[PDB]
Amino acid sequence: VPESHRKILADIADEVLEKFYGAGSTLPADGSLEGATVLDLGCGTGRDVYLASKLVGEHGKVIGVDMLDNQLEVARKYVEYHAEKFFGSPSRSNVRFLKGFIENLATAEPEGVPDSSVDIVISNCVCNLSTNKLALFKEIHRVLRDGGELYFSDVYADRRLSEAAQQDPILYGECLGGALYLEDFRRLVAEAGFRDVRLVSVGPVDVSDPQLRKLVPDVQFYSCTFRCFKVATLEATREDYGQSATYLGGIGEEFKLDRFFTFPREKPVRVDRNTAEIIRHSRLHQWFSVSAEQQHMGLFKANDSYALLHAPLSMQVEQLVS
Ligand SMILES: [Ca+2]
Repeated sequence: VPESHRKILADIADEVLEKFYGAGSTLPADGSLEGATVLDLGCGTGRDVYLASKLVGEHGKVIGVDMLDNQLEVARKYVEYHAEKFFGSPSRSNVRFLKGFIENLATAEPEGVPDSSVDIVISNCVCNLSTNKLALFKEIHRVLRDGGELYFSDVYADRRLSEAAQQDPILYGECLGGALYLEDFRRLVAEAGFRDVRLVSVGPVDVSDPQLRKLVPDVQFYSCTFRCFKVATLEATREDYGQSATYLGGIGEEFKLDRFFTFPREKPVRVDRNTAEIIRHSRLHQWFSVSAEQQHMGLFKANDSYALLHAPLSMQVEQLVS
């Protein structure tokens, strides 16, 4: 748990924490959250929604969605609690909890999530149980506004699982069975509209049980945090138009966009046009200066890991580990 969060977690109602299923949805840098609308897919008892509530402040909004009666009944009955503790009155809540399938957010209950309404969509380990991954990615792209982002963690594999592994119940329930090969992930998400997938962090996932392991003998699984911006001008490739971006301060000593780009306070960093556009069209614009497009110079090479920046996801994931 990030230090900045511990105090806020100490304030969240014990019953929310005690009954929360799963690991926490990781959040972008806290400062970047101010005033954002954030949606948590598979929100459970609301741990992450309530943490976001505080961080987005009273101008922001937070939405939780889940299909477990159950955990939502608990989420819903602590809204006032948390408005008082964060904003001084039972009546100033900026959260709501919706009941529904995450693959169809338009029909969730009491109200749907409309088109182009969310700045950040977060989730941890919801995809590999999903019934249609494409439909989930398309629904995310729908609810995001331009410049918004899916900032999420899930389990992926370094190769395509066999049919026998995809059918196994214990593998399925551990979010391994339904894991995509990273490259299949990248095509699928692009088919949904996300043309540029940025690696934030990766951890190994191990199958130690030798019976399970025999179904997936040499497969390497990873827990990957990716960020996928919805920005109309992104291309499939990472092109140099001569630009530089400069982090102006305000949300930390330095801003780490992904594993290739870190921006120190007031130091110009050369960027590809995709990165320049993400910065310009997302909420991040508020803390950056981005220089104007020159003439095209070819593929972007002005990064000390440029070869990896252009390589398949597999290769990026495997080296950030090694
Ligand atoms: Ca969750």
